[PDB]
Amino acid sequence: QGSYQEIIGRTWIFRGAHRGRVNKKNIVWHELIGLKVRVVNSTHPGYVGIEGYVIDETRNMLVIAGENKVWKVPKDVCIFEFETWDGTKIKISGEKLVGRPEMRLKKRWRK
Amino acid sequence: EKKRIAKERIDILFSLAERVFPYSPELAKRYVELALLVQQKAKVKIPRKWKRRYCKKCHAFLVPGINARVRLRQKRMPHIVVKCLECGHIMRYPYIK
Ligand SMILES: [Zn+2]
Repeated sequence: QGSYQEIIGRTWIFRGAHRGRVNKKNIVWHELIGLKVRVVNSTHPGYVGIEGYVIDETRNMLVIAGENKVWKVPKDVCIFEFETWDGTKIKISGEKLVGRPEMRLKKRWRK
Repeated sequence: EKKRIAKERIDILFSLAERVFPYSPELAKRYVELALLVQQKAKVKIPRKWKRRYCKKCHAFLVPGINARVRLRQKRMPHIVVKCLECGHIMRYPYIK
């Protein structure tokens, strides 16, 4: 019924497609789509401590993919640790890019 | 610095949406929304050809033969026919060499 269960694992197209320079100042200011991250601390007995390949990013969701399953964890329900394209670990609260990926690409509210 | 991340950001989801749409209509459609703001919000490259697989009527990722249709015929100024199968919209695009 959902694409997730269909696009699970093809991290391949997320590989030979996702190579933007990953960086904190570039993590919440980037397109969450293929960047690799893990759910270290969350409020969900079934998503804490797990690692997946990011896929979805909307006003109410942030998805990661691994094996034959997906990482369903909103941005405000957990902390995402995406790895820097420089082999550097990024520690950022999914709350910064909470729902609005634009806010970062378009900077804070316009006023 | 913001235009800069947009260059890399836009190009990434852009390639993703293309590779997945084939493999994932929704995702590509999802990023498409993300790529949309990135382009205008971040003030990056202006869309031109993607109109071949994009819809300015309902916004999406269409591919001729799958969820898109394109037809071109000559005989006094050739004209291309493009239309969204999602939001059945009739569009045209002349041909200039
Ligand atoms: Zn359309």
